[PDB]
Amino acid sequence: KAMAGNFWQSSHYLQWILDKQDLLKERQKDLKFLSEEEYWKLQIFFTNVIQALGEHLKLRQQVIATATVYFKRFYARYSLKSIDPVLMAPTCVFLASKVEEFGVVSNTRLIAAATSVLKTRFSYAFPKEFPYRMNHILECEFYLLELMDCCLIVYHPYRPLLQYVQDMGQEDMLLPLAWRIVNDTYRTDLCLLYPPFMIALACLHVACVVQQKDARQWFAELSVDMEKILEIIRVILKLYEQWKNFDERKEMATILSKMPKPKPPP
Amino acid sequence: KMDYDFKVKLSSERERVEDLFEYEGCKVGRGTYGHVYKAKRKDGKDDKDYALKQIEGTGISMSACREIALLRELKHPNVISLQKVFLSHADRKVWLLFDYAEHDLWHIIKFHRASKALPRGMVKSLLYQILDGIHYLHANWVLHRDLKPANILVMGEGPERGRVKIADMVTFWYRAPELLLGARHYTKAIDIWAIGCIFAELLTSEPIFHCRNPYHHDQLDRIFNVMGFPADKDWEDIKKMPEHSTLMKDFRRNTYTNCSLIKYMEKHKVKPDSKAFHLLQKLLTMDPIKRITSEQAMQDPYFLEDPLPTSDVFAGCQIPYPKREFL
Ligand SMILES: Cc1ccc(-n2nc(C(C)(C)C)cc2NC(=O)NCCN2CCOCC2)cc1
Repeated sequence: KAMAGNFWQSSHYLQWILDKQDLLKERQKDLKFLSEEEYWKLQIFFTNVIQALGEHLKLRQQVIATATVYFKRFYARYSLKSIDPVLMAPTCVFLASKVEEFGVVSNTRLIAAATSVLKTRFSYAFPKEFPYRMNHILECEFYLLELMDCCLIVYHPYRPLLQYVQDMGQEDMLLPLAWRIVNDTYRTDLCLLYPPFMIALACLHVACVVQQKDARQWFAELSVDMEKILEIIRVILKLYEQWKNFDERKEMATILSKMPKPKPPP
Repeated sequence: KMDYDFKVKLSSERERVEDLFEYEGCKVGRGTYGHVYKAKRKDGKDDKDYALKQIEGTGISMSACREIALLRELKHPNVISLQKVFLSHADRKVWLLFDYAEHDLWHIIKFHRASKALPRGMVKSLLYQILDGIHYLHANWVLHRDLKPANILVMGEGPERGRVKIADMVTFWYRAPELLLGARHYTKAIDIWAIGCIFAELLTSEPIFHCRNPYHHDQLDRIFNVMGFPADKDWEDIKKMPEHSTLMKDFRRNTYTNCSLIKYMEKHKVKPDSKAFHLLQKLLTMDPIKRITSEQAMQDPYFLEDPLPTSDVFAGCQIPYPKREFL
């Protein structure tokens, strides 16, 4: 609720809506070691890992989204070699949990959750046990906070979506699927490239197409750059095609080996 | 397992607070928050004083995480501004840089209180800028939760001469009666009551509800001594307060029969038919849902009456209040 209607003055908008060409140029560092296809498959993988961690810790979906953005922001500018994403993922959940005012997740509870989730739900990728201890998290939290420039408050599409479907009066029919499609967009770069309300409208449009609801009169009445929504929709449609062709469980061990590992000191 | 080149590159580039700023033995305040220092840039491309806060504890605390999160988004001339955040990796201490406020209402009032044994252009200006700062926060669903003179800073000599700056660092003098009757949650109304108490203190130089589990008997007794015991008609949902039966056990309306805010403010030489009093009464309403909002308060005709409020609270005069002593 805090800072609800401040997006156009917020640090999210002014600093963390990035240019796509700036983003891809920084990614060319990692693309020496990985394919474009393989880098996207890492994003999807670590999106699932962060989701799994938040579920294990009984955290709310907005806390999970914030953590996913922190993760995305870090590696948007920095290499996969710089800090291990296995360390960064639970660190992002730990930092987000404080910001969103649920509480300081206990040291034991975090490290057990990180151990348990990878052992249970990601043993196909990670054969060895979760090696990091709580001192590694607390160090990583300092690096994460620094790079984000202390920008902790993050706006998500779940609020504007809710407002849009209430305006339609189609909450029961459309909200479940549309909300579900908002979750999927965190697999993509969309949240670094567009304001949350624009993503929300794109998700709502796909939910309408899927359930064969007509809303052209509703959509035409909005005062938004409609061509920019068709960009977001095209990303959402392309996403579900990659999903189909991507077998996470058969591929990710080999992709994770192709990641550039960190240089230890001399 | 962290990359060495990445580690040394950041460590090289990372601005350290000890290198950038001179603050050795300039400790302006200690408290729950931590330690605050009056600082100056060593590499002298700046000669303004800066307030420099080292946070109590180690690491990114829960308290520390909220302060950083909120202040990093907030921007308004009557709310304190965060300039920079230093993360000191060695000791894991967090430093927060703010602009330096020379004065505050705790010292300003105490100075006038000492002068017995407060200009009304200044009072109106003070109140207006407080209401402007809170309206900004309340609009963004940010509550203060602990408004009092010491948290109302005022800038000294410089380009922001005499501008109020709302800040946030065991007395129940500015706490609203619903909290004393065990209200579960903080509210915008709770902030407005505290502003009413401050405005009463600015006019009289005396804390209107001076005194000394959620329940506090003697603090309630003081409120009723000044305000009078509230009628059922005045505050209907008082019955729904968790400590209502305890109130009825300990207190009797009859005790406070000759008591009113009118009668109190007459004793401290403030006319009850002035625009200043009628606004004060609207701020100091017992029922939280009968208090005017900060936006409504700014729209009061009190601020159209002569003298008009000014950006410089001091109105271009020489400032008689002494600078901050070091600790
Ligand atoms: C845990 C936590 C603590 C404080 C804040 N906070 N909140 C505010 C609002 C937005 C309410 C005006 C200001 C501050 N912190 C300071 O002003 N700091 C400047 C230092 N000053 C304060 C006044 O006393 C002297 C030092 C938030 C979260």
